[PDB]
Amino acid sequence: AYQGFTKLGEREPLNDIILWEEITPTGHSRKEYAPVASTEYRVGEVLKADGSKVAAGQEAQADSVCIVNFYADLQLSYHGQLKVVGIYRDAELKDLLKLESGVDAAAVKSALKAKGIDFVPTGL
Amino acid sequence: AYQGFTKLGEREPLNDIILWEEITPTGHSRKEYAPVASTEYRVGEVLKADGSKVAAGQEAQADSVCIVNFYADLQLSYHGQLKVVGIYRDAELKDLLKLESGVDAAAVKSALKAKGIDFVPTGL
Amino acid sequence: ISLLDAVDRTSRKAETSAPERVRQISFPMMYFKEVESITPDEIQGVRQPGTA
Repeated sequence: AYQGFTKLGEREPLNDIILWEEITPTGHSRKEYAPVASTEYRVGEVLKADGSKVAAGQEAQADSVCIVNFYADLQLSYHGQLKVVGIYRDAELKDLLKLESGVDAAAVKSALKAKGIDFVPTGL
Repeated sequence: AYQGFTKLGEREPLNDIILWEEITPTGHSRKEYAPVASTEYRVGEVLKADGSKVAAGQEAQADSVCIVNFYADLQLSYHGQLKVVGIYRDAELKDLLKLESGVDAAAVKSALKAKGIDFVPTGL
Repeated sequence: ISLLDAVDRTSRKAETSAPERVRQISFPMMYFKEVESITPDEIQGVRQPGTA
């Protein structure tokens, strides 16, 4: 283009982080979340109890791991769902986390470890 | 002096106390430990977080039940493995346990019960 | 093996050789494990790259 290039972006994360979860007729490791206004959700980000993300100093309040892509513009998920679903009970997930600036990964994992969540070393 | 007899030894316990456990792609119910120097592990011995055995007064610090036989001088398990492992999460084990001197069996059982381990009564 | 020294003949002197030596060693092995899973969530409504 005008400066030679035109990047158009890349694909959002797919929900392949789940390796093992407690299968149950009504769902066991999944809980619904009311999306916070003007908030964007992607697969991997850690959520607090109210539904917001985890900032610096709030690692011990890690509640769940998002497994949906939510858009604040449409107020809908990428699968046409009204609510955000995260993994909070016992499960095993790939180590493809998504944390904001200043968040301690080890502290966040420790909070989820005590809640039954296990992480597998992924690598590249 | 050959005092009459020669006892070559007694067979170390086999890994058969596991009756049921939450088995996943990875070790959901089993965790790894770094062996402590000059420490011998057998199957059915309770370990603390650091990897040492539970002594008198430390019954509430019980972490896991060892399920492999480790040789201190050889520094290898009886399966040719480098690290000792034990069951710490939810599982059902046989009542046969090897505790140290002056260790309250009931206190150890209650500590492991809270983590998720239950002990089926075994009889003979 | 070693060299041999000459001795006198009238005196019936001689010499001998040392025995052999044996040992034993052991080897452990390395264990590798890899796990993967596939779910409908990564297939539903996903465009194949390179296609419209």
